[PDB]
Amino acid sequence: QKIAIVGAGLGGAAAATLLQQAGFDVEVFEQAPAFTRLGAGIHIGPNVMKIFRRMGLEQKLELMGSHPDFWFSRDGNTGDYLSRIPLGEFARREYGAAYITIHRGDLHALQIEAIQPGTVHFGKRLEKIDQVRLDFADGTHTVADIVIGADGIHSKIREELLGAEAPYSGWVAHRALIRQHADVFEPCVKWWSEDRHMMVYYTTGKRDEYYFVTGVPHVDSSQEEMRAAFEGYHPTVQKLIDATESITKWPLRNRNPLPLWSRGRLVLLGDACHPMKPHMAQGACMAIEDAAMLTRCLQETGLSDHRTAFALYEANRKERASQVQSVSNANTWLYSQEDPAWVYGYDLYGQQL
Ligand SMILES: Cc1cc2nc3c(=O)[nH]c(=O)nc-3n(C[C@H](O)[C@H](O)[C@H](O)COP(=O)(O)OP(=O)(O)OC[C@H]3O[C@@H](n4cnc5c(N)ncnc54)[C@H](O)[C@@H]3O)c2cc1C
Repeated sequence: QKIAIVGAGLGGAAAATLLQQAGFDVEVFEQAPAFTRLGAGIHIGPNVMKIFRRMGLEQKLELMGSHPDFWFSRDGNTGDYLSRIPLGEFARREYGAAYITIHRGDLHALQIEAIQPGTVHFGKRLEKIDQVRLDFADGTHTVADIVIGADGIHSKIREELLGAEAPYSGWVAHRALIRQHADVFEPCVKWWSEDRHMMVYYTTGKRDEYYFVTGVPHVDSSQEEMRAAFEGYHPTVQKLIDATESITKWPLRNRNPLPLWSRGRLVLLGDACHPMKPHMAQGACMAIEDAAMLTRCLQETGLSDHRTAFALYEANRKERASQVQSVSNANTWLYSQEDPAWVYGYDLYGQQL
């Protein structure tokens, strides 16, 4: 009995690792010709560190990541503190694991290196879908008993199931890494204004590398673009823009379709399953939660009963996914002094299936 995973992103690589460690036969097929360490940071909450704990990766991630004492929300124009969300040791004791911000590329490499060698295949772009046959752009094919669609917002699995999907992006994310101003650079801060924001944090425990990602109404960017976009923001933000060397700009969708969890022998996770706006910045975390829950369900039913496994998987994920959807719709996440326990203290492995 064979599982094929389409996409070796954070969601698909986590599923591969968890499913192989559960003793299942798994191969992963990734379209990219090569592996790239994304030059970006990422947030990993305690709820997902407990999943990395099951993989055996939690201790390594703690050594690599920055452990902010607080998440600060600050008014972009005034620098007023809108929220001082306690993390650090409090997070460790209250939620049962660390909150970290980490180099996304190095996390991603570590995650793929946890997969069994010789089971991850690059340059395998899925072009078409008892059993499931997968046809790849390079002319080869493979077969499996179930297929996991972890192929992101442009999922081919989703497209094969539902058709073409209607076509637009009126906002972007600027991303930059910064490597004199350390006294005013807090380890995890979100600067807000009425229609845009900048999220800033360190990528490592060394704190020698400081990352920002924005969301702004709207390839290589430039400092002139950043300055106009953030005209009026606090001196700290201007110093960040001034300290950049290279800035890139990424398009964000104005809308997303409704969740698709499974159909027949095909099951979906992460952005392929429940794409949504990155307001909360928990999408990768939700992808890894999907992988962990899906693994728990296939562990209950075995692969011979994939229909029950897929039903249990949707049943045990749809409410939490829907909560994240509605909070991210409000676009209020940590804007005020709120209790984040429902996200960070969530106990994925204690949930009765
Ligand atoms: C600005 C922005 C900031 C964010 N910040 C955070 C954060 O701080 N913390 C967090 O948890 N989340 C964050 N997210 C969300 C997160 O990036 C995504 O939710 C996450 O990447 C989804 O993971 P995934 O595995 O489902 O899909 P992806 O990461 O998109 O991976 C999909 C993989 O499948 C491959 N693939 C695609 N199509 C095919 C095909 N036909 N055939 C074969 N392979 C294919 C792809 O090349 C890719 O490698 C952010 C998102 C945005 C836009």
